[PDB]
Amino acid sequence: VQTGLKAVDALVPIGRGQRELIIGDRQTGKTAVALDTILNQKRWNNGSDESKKLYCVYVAVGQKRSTVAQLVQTLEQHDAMKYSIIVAATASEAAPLQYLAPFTAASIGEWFRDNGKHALIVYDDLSKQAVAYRQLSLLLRRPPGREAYPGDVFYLHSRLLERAAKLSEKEGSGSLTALPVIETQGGDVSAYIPTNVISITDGQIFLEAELFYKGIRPAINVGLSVSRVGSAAQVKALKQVAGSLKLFLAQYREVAAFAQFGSDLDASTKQTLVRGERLTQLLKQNQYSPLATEEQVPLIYAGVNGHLDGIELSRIGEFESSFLSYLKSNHNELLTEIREKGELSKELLASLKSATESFVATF
Amino acid sequence: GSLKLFLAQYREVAAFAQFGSDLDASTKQTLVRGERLTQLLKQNQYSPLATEEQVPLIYAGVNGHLDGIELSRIGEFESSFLSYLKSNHNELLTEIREKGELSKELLASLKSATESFVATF
Amino acid sequence: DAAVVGQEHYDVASKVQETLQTYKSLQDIIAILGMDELSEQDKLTVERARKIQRFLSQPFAVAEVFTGIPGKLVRLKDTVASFKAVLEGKYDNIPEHAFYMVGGIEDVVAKAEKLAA
Amino acid sequence: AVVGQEHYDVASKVQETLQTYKSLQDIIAILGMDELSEQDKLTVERARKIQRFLSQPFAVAEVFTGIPGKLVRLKDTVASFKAVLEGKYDNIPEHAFYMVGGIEDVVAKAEKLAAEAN
Amino acid sequence: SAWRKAGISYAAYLNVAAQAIRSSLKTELQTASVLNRSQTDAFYTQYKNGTAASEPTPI
Amino acid sequence: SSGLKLQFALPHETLYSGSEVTQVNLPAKSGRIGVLANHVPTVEQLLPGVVEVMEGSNSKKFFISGGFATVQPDSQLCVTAIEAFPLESFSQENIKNLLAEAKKNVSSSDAREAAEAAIQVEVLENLQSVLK
Amino acid sequence: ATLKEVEMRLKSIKNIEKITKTMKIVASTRLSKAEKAKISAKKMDEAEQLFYKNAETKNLDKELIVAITSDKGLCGSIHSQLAKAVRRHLNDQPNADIVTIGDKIKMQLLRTHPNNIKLSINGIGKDAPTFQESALIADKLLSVMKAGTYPKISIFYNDPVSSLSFEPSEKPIFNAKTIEQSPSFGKFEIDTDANVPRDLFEYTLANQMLTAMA
Amino acid sequence: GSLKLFLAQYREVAAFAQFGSDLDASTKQTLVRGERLTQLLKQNQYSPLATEEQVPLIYAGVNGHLDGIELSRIGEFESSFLSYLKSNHNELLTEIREKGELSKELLASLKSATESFVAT
Ligand SMILES: Nc1ncnc2c1ncn2[C@@H]1O[C@H](COP(=O)(O)OP(=O)(O)OP(=O)(O)O)[C@@H](O)[C@H]1O
Ligand SMILES: [Mg+2]
Repeated sequence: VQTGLKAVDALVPIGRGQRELIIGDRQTGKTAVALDTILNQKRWNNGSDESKKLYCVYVAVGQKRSTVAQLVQTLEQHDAMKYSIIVAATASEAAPLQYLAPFTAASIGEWFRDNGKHALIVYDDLSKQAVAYRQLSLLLRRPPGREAYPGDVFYLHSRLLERAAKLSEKEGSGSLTALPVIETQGGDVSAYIPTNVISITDGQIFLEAELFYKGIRPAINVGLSVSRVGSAAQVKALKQVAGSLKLFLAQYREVAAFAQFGSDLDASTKQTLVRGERLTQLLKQNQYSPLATEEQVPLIYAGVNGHLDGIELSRIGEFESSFLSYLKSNHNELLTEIREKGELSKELLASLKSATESFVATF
Repeated sequence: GSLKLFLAQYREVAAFAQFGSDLDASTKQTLVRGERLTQLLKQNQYSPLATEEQVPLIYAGVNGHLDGIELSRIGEFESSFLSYLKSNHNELLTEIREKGELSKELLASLKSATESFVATF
Repeated sequence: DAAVVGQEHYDVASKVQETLQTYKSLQDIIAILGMDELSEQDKLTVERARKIQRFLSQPFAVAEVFTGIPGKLVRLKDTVASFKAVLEGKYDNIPEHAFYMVGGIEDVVAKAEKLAA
Repeated sequence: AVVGQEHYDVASKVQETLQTYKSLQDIIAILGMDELSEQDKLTVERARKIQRFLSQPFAVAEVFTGIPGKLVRLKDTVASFKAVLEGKYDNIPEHAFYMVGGIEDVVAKAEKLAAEAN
Repeated sequence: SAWRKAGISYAAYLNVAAQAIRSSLKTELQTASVLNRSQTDAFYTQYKNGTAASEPTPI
Repeated sequence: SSGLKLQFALPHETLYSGSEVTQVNLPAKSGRIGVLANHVPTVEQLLPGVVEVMEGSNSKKFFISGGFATVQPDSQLCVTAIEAFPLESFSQENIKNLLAEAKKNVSSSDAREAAEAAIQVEVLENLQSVLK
Repeated sequence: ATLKEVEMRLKSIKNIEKITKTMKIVASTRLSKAEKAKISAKKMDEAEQLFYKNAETKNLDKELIVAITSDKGLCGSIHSQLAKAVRRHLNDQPNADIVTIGDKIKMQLLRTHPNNIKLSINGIGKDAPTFQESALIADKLLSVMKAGTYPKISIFYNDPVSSLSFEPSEKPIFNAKTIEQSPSFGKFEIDTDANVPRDLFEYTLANQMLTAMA
Repeated sequence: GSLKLFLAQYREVAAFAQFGSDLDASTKQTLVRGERLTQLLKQNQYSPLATEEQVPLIYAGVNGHLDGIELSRIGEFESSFLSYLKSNHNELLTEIREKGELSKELLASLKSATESFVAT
């Protein structure tokens, strides 16, 4: 499920039928993840093949009207409403409405799933849903549990997320992906509601405000963000250059304290810092600007090998711009072969390397 | 005026000198005064002090006339200084009391009354 | 957003945020190892982060009885132009206390000169 | 205005000293006394001496301590700590302050520890 | 050209030649080891009998 | 005991240490001196000149900054200096003239700083003769 | 003790651990980097000291005292151990003035004897010392201090016996006047024309100091 | 006597000198004797010892005879010390058994019997 996010499709790959959770504090970039995902679907939905498209179903729960009216207005200015379904459940509406919203939208997408297609549904957010449901339950004088949530609160989300899956060939090969959104209170993933959701989903895209402030946007904590399906649902074209990218970043977080000390650091560890600074700088992707796999591979391949280490850590941004435009004019044949084949043969690996070293040289 | 602000800087410098590193003239100057202002504020129970007795003390503090005095001295200094004014410069105490403000003239006399006492003993 | 406040406005605002963040990130080093241990790029940033931080303070005509200083209203057009200049290091000579409780950028230079007297 | 001016001052000094030891306790477990300043390091030892000195053998609890009870008068107690504050016993080891009755017994116990050293 | 008259100690007499030599070679074969070897940021201060001190100056 | 053990070391690098040498030529205050296997114990001050360690094979020659030289009774010469300089492949004429000329202008500058210039002139002039 | 106070405090201790745990490894690098400056200063030291061996140059029958220290902290018990050794040697000759090298050690002795101190140095604990800096420091000791007149001069430095133990060390610095009265001097040819003894003092004082700091 | 309080203060000075810092003779002396007692308190399961057998072990600890003894030999020493009494000064064991108290005379016979063993 190509989200068009480099830090996602490279690090935490999402799969048609998977349940990936977007957990994070307020104002972290949770919606950005999903929102970009939808926009990144114009690459296939305006095509001819159906088993390739992906219809998007957004479930607004507990959000003011002003927000929805804007959220909708953004998808239009990008031509995304053509394949998006909005199930609005504003905060002013009665509690039960905010209770049925997720299930209502659930069915809508299952339709696509049953008929043998692909549908992406984003619950934003389940946190608000539970609050609504808690309200009904308390007013009805039902037993109060941890944090004033009735015992059937877990049965609620478990009976919702399990609805999305990947139907077999006999059933129609249809599929329903779920991206539930949970809002934590100061990073407290130990809370009741979050613990329930995190236990049911199949991976998290943890986001931290801190990482956001530094500049790393979207602030996706590679350390925590995980995916149980992993490569099973990731393009081999990117898998061949991503298998190693998780390694360097891993060792970078361990030797991140050294970066604060003088040059007295040995050369071995120093090398890690050179990469990490740049590899982390590449993941920084502006909002509303999804990139296809054909454009991701070239950037990851140049990063992993270390053709950017010689380049200043200030020019990494413009590097992506001028590099992509280069390929699309001199090596367009390479990009298009990666888009169609989805893999990188020994011939391409050599052709891609030669084209990179050439641009880095002239740079 | 910025006395409260200054005591804020003191705790800022007091915490930073915990490191055990030497301090320059600036960070030690304010550290010297800030430490004594905190000692001047200490007052015994059942011992309310008039306005005419608070102004003079705070005056000699915010300015820096106590910097050149040992910490365990600030104690008796307060009582001694008061007895000094009540005996000699009592006219000033009477103006501060009634007027409740400080004129260009009152500052002059008050200034000289302070320095004159520092020189004593 | 760039498409709202202007491209220039966004960049300047983002730089200020990143500066104040690293500052707060090095707070564990400035007390445990001092300011000397920091790198040349770090010390230069840290100083600036302290100037901008104090430069964010502004005297309100409403709380004039608290600060004693007359209110000051800064225009957005001048505001952005002020930090921009400070982000470029055009005032690395001016003292920090010259940015505390100050309105327009002109006042910073005026204040820094009035103190020197 | 009741226990006397001197008694008030001696007591206060004991508190301040004990307090300063507590406020640096965090530092002690992390770094140690090596990082403590000259002035601070002297107050700790002195403080630790005052704390141990606070202990007192109880006649009722003799079956626990194995040491005969020790009854100390208020008059001698004040002079005792006051003498410790003045720094007139900074040579005596801390152990000599542990479970000790009268201040005289401190110097007595300090001397007994000299013969036990081998 | 007297050095022990109005010049400096013998330690300094060979010092000036140490930097002059180290700086009379190729700029390519001049490791950073030699750069900082000629660099110093130490200041001296004369003190009195009463903890007093003189105006700080560079070595 | 045959030969003489040489100990040529510096505050940054040690070259020879208990190594047998045939002959050595190091400039002294009194004047140029030479030493061989058995030599009378002499203690002289070394001046900014040129030293050359000789061996049965071709002998190498390095430029010395200065120091002391002492020949121990047990036939052991000890050379102590600050910096060292290889044959000629290390120094450059162009790199010397730059500062050299600037030294004459140091006499023009304040005497406090010109005092050290006079000392540089000498050392620099000798560098030219090393070119040979 | 609320969940928030424990969560915030527990988090700041963890940061300290990362700061110290990395400080150690970084220390292991500066350790080997100071071995090259330690071995090259000892081997060279043995070259000049070999002369004093074969030639007795002991001192027979006002004193200058120098203490080699740094200015940084967090080094364990280095500013206490040295400040204790100098303290003992100070009880025998209190008149003897002292010139410590380090604002840090300064304050240590500046409390016990603020009189003896008449000169201090700052900015050396940074990187490894070199002869360029060492000879320059020894130079001021002869210009404003006038160490040439002092009959006997003593130096205090820390001799690393092991990576887990140190030993405070002291080594005398014989002056020109003590080079003449050297019992074994006649065995060495020398011309009383180039102030050989005079120029040996101004040089020995530099090297010995460099082998002490390095 | 005062063995409990000593140990109480032991952990305070022991956990205070575990930083590596150097201490004086007073604290160090108490630190050496504390360690010996701590190891002496150790005991395997299913190995109950008679009071008569316990009395001797405690005596040595307080006196300091163990201090000189190596730390890794404290265990073997206990099993070897008991055999020394049974093979030699058995009379002392039979006296502490019945009587259950150490007279002023048996106290001396015991001291001369342990001191003599510490030396060998
Ligand atoms: N990838 C990105 N690049 C630049 N800016 C971003 C990006 N993602 C988010 N933002 C910024 O984040 C803000 C909104 O963040 P976002 O809506 O993603 O968080 P959220 O999960 O919706 O939080 P909330 O629960 O408050 O809605 C916007 O002001 C926008 O500027
Ligand atoms: Mg949102």
